[PDB]
Amino acid sequence: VTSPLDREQPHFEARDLHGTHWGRICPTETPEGPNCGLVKNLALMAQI
Amino acid sequence: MFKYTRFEKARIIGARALQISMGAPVLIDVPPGITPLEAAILEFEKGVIPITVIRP
Amino acid sequence: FASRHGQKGVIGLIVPQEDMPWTESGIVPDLIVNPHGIPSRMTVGQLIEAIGGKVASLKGRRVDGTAFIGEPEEKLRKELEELGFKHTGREIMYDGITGKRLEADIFIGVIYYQRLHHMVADKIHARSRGPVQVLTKQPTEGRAREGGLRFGEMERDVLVGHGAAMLLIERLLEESDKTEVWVCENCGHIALED
Amino acid sequence: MIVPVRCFTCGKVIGDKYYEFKRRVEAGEDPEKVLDDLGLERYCCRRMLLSHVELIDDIMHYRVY
Amino acid sequence: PPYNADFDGDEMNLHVPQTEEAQAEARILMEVQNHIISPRYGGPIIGGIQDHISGGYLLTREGAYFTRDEVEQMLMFAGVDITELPEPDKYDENGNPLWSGKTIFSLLLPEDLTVWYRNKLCDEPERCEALEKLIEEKLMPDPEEVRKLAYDGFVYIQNGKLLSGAIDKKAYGREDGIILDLIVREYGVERARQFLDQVTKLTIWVITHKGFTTGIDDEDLPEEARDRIREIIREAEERVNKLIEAYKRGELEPLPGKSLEDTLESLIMAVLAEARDNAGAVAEKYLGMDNHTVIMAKTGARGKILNITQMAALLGQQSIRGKRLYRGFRGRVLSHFKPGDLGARAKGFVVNSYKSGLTPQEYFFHAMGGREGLVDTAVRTAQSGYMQRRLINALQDLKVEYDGTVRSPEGIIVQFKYGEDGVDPMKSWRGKTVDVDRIIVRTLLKMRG
Amino acid sequence: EDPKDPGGYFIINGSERVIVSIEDIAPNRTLVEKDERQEKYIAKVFSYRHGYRALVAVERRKDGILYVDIPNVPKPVKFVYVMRALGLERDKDIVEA
Amino acid sequence: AQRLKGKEGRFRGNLSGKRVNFSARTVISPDPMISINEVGVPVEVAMELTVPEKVTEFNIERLRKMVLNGPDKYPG
Amino acid sequence: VSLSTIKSLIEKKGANLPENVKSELYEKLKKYNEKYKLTKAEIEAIIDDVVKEYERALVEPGEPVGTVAAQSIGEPSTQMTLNTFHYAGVAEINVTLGLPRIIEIVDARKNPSTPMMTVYLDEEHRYDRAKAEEVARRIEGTTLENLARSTTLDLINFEFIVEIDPERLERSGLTMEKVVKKLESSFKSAEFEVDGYTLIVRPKKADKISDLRRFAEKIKKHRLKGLSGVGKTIVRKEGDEYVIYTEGSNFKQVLKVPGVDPTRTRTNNIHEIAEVLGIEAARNAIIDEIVSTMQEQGLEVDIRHIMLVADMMTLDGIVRPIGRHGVVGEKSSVLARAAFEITVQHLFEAAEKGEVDNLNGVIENVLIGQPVPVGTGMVKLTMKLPLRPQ
Amino acid sequence: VQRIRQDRRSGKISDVINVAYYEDVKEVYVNSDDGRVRRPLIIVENGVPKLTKEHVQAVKEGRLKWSDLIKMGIIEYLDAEEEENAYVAMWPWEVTEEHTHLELMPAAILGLPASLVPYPEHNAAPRNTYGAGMAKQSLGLGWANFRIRVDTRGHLLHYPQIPLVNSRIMKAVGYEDRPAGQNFVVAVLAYQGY
Amino acid sequence: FSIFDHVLVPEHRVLSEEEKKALLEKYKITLAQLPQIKASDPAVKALGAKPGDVIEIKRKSPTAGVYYYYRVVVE
Ligand SMILES: [Mg+2]
Ligand SMILES: [Zn+2]
Repeated sequence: VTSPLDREQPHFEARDLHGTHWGRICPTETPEGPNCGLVKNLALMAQI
Repeated sequence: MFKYTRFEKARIIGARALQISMGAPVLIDVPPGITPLEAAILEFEKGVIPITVIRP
Repeated sequence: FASRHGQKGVIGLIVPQEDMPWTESGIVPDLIVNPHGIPSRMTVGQLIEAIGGKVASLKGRRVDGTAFIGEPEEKLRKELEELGFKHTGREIMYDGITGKRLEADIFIGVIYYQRLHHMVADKIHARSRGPVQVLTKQPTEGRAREGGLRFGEMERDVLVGHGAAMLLIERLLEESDKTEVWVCENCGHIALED
Repeated sequence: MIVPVRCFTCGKVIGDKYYEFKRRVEAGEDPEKVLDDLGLERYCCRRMLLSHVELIDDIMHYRVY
Repeated sequence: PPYNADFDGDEMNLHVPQTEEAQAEARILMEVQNHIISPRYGGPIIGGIQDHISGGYLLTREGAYFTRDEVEQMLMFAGVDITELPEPDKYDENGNPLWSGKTIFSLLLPEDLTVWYRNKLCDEPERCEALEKLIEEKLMPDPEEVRKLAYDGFVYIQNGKLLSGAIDKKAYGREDGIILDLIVREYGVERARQFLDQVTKLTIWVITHKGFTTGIDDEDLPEEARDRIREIIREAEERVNKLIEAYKRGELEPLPGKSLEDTLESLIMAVLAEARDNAGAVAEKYLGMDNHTVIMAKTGARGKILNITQMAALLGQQSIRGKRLYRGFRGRVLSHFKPGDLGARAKGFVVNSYKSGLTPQEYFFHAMGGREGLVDTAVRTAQSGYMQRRLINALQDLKVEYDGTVRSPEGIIVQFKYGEDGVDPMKSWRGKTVDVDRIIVRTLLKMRG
Repeated sequence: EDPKDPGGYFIINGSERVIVSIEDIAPNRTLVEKDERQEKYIAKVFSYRHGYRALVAVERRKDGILYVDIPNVPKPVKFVYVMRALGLERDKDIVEA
Repeated sequence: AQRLKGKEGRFRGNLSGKRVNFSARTVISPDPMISINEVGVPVEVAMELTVPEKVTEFNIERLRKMVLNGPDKYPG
Repeated sequence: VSLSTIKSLIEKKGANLPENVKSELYEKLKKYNEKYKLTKAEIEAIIDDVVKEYERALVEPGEPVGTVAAQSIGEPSTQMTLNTFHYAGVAEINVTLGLPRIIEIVDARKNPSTPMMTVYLDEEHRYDRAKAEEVARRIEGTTLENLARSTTLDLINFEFIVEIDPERLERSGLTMEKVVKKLESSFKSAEFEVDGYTLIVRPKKADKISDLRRFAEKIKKHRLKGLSGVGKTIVRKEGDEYVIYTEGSNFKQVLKVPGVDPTRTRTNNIHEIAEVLGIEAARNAIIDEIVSTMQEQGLEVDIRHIMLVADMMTLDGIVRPIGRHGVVGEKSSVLARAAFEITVQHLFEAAEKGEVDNLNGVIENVLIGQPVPVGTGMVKLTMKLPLRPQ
Repeated sequence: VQRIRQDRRSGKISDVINVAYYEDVKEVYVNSDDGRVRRPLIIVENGVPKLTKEHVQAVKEGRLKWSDLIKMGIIEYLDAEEEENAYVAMWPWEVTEEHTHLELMPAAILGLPASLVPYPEHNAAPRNTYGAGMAKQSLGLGWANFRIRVDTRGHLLHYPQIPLVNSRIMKAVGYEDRPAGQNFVVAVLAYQGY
Repeated sequence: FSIFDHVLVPEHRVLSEEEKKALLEKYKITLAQLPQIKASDPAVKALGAKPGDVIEIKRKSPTAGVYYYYRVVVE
């Protein structure tokens, strides 16, 4: 799952881990570089 | 001389190495197989230097 | 090479078998890691897996390592104690060269390691003369087309900071885009040769 | 793909003992006693038989000539 | 340390100058041994790291002794051109000679070197005070008395003989390598290069053939420490709950902090930080210096006490941007807590340790904590890069003229004497224009000796 | 084909292309945000119809007057002006709504 | 206008910095047995990168021998 | 030997030494001479060694100090936390720290993010805590709504309903009638009905529906008893001296407040110091601020680089930024400015003005491929032709 | 909302309808649109989970499927809206009266690569992130078609091995049929400084 | 109160013509090469200076006890 926001800007609030991600977004798997927090992977127990 | 700064020593050694490479004779006996640059360092360490530096 | 707990590294040296240490029970390590990498990385999971691997191999059954319902560490240490090994997981080894036992007992176990695809055979790159581009006539970019490495602005400031003017000239202009141009001495416009 | 001929660490030939171990452990025997009976004592050898996966059978279907 | 490189997949570029002048400039100006002292703070930068410091401690620790074969082998491995072994120090059982580590180390030092200081391993100031009194009474006390009052924590070298002390990060470390700095300032770059090339190999041999390891039991605290830690955590949680109840009743006294809620959060964070500090104190107290991890942390080779107290006692409090975890559902971070709960655990306090395992909620809180550090580095790199580019373009072409003044390209005089003093920061004594005390002591010891 | 292959990807010109899911704001929902620079309290809706998006915002400035932002309209219009433009001309109607 | 300006524009990134000849890049591995002012170079890189040397009286023998070695033996 | 003899020997030999070197040498010589007996030869040798060390420590002509200073300020910048604590805690005021503070200092923003002042007390009121809050209240600034515990902008009767707590008047030392008379003096045509803990404001324009809440809020906003633009005032004893700290900043006006010691009073607004005290004081202010930040974050940076930066920033009597609108904008060379930023506009402006580039910088010489005038590029060499091989 | 919940759990309407109410503003929200992210939870009624032992036995024997449990009112999906009114119990023994749901398996909150790390709760978060990211770069028998496939690049590991210490999830997701690493014998000590 | 008593304000002094020429000759400079100090500067106003003169500033540096800095007065 990817976010449409531009990577260059900080986006401090967007990159953080929200509390509602529990069970919907993996808390650990994320890229290292500028994509940190803007690229995320579904948790195992997810159902779109 | 009085005192040689790092830049002046580097400049003098470079100029002497270039002159030696282009065909200038060496005023100090050197071991065989040495590169021109190391010949320049040996020449400088011996103390025989033919290039002077101009100060303002 | 890298482990599942985040420890990464490159092979530093390949050692003949007879120079490797060996435990008092007859085990020769496959791979040696540095003890300084454990703290300040804080990966106790690697040590727990090291204990669990040898426990599983001795017991003949695989070990559950699920996130929160896995086998507790204390059970693994007790099982290791029951199989004739120290609960701490340490063993006594002898030095490969001298042939006498080391003063301290050493930690040894079985850990799962993965070989990454960043291999040196695909990263080495050299450029002596090579071809050049069209517009700028500078060396090309990329390993495939015998490109040259990049000497950016930061390297320029570093070379200025050292105070090596002629080295800067040699790295920038002498070996790329040498040119000669005629100019008239009253307009300064580029003189056109015939 | 297929069972290694020798243990990676010490070099004991264990290539011929994999199928016997698999059959015995599948029959119901305790794997520890089976491994002890086969002669494997150091855990470096036991690891190779325990963690091996046979993948030659499901890649044999795709042929290239 | 200069390149800031690690052997975990890093790549480096190599350039070959082609002209003789370029080669001479590279050889004279940019040789590695010419840049041992950093121009940022006037201290050493090319020094020992990790195993060098740890092996130095192992070699020169108290009680370390080496046999004939070990001494000869390590001396040959280091490269020292010795020809006859010194007189044995102690004779063990069966009539075999033994040499202390201090003698072997002192074989690597110059003949005329005298320096004394306190390193990081000091824990009993009284011993250092007594040693300082002995040294200060007369500047050359008899060596036997100093050996009598030896103590790891006061490095003292007398005419190249290591009389008392243990090798630490303060000896030849990356930041405050006193011995390396003294050698490179008083003898020359070549002598410093030789000294470094010998000590690195000797320490590597010591740490390789003596054995050095860390294991799962390096954090095995005894029962008493665990009970104490549980008591501390329970008391802290009770205090936090009392504060919360006082806030709910409205009896809370507003701090100079504008908002009552902010006062409550500040008090809670202070309480939790103090709790973690006390737990770290007791955990550090119950682990001795025989533990290898404690050795690595104390000498500065790798890590710090925070890693030990987080792997042994508890992680502590997780926070983002200096505030407790608050983002999530309405009034609660996770759906597993009741809304409106402000307790310690409900907002991020993790009472478990890495060795004891984390519950899933603590795991999620810790992940939320670490994401902040990751994004922080990611943004900080770019901000720092842009700032450095602006600074470089601003101050690129200033230089020192032949009269000592610093002038702008057009001719404006920026400074009438560089640095107000005229002394290069690289050649300065850790920012001082000149170290008077060291010169006085060195001269006095040299002539009177 | 490998039986373990999960599928769920396209093949375009012999290359396997996968569509990554985009994370967008929920449509046809009102979200109220704070704009302290102009001291305006803004609510935004992204109305969707036949693939077209429409950012419609109603905001209250310091003066306490409500203005509505509509696409293709150069400047904000007063709230009750556009409300009257939708019929519902009587003031009591706006008061009730 | 856009050709001159920008990170990849003419003014910066094209005269300020550029690709260079006689350079190499590869991963780094530790080696404590060499002096601090030395670098271990793969033999393959040495065969490719070259240093022009002018033939003088004191290095005629070595240069002659290395020319005799050809471009396939190492000291060539 | 006698101390006067030591002074004479110091003056006779150490002629070129700096003043601090001479003073420190004299002090240490006195101490070591009283502790241990020293001969004349020993003192002479010590002074000779000190002179030799000072001479050897001098900078080498041609050194590119500017680039070294820039790198020394920039390399540690990748190490401080851009995200600071963001928690004042107790007896503190939150201030931007780390990278953002350094960026704000360098860019010379007209107003900082967290303007915080430091008010050292005079001889009186310094050792007295009660007099310390007296001075604080003399400078502490509070508004009308700040005093009240609760406030209800009553629209039913179109008047003001406010419930003031005793806490604010207790801390500030004020009284209800003081606030009453301040409101009377500040505004007219308002009821300002005096009550115990209540105030009623009902001006004529507030009687209607459309003109009540805004005017009531405006009157409620007014600040009294306080110096303009000053928020909370924390008082804390440092060593044996109480000091004051303030949110907001007004350096021009505070210096005339009784009880303030103008000598040691400082603020974190460099432009304010420049306008009040001058450019030469702003230089020291910048140096001290950068040093404080670097020391606070634990990174060690030599003072000389910050000295160079501050000296360059205040070259024209104005604290200009280092950005495109400041020091870089003042460069005479057109190509140097074009390479940095906004290339096209600068090129066209230079074409209009018909400027001339003399190529006296590093960037231009790099572009044209000629030796830069730093380091080895400034050395000039001559030699005698009739070389004798010997 | 109680009526709609009862109808949803009985099976009268679809299971994609989610209802949440907000007491403070007196609003009721019904969601039936596309693209919501939801997770399953066990319904708790009067402090008693609705999933009993015989249901687990039936699932094990194959007589019952997951869809049947969904349609029986035992397990319901919750989106971010409906979870606002929930009070979930993490463990089966922690269920009390006020709890309305029970977590199925807390170890499943992690992504697919993040489940590879054994004992992931004993590691620092950055190291777990690095390991999860690096699990996607290791070599191994990724797919059985490597011989006849035509990809630009590809790697094959000659002797892959199942991890000795493994989470029970990767046996279910099929990782153990395509392993990507080997089991090493690791010793922790310093050797020659290399 | 005067601004010269503040700790951040170093001493100032107006140079006369003779030492002006001496200083201008010592560094081989003209009046344009010196740093500039504005006329409306509080230090200049306190000293009663006039554009054209140069101000001698005695700095208090941490590295060196005494250091002299000179600035030319402009409007
Ligand atoms: Mg790296
Ligand atoms: Zn084996």
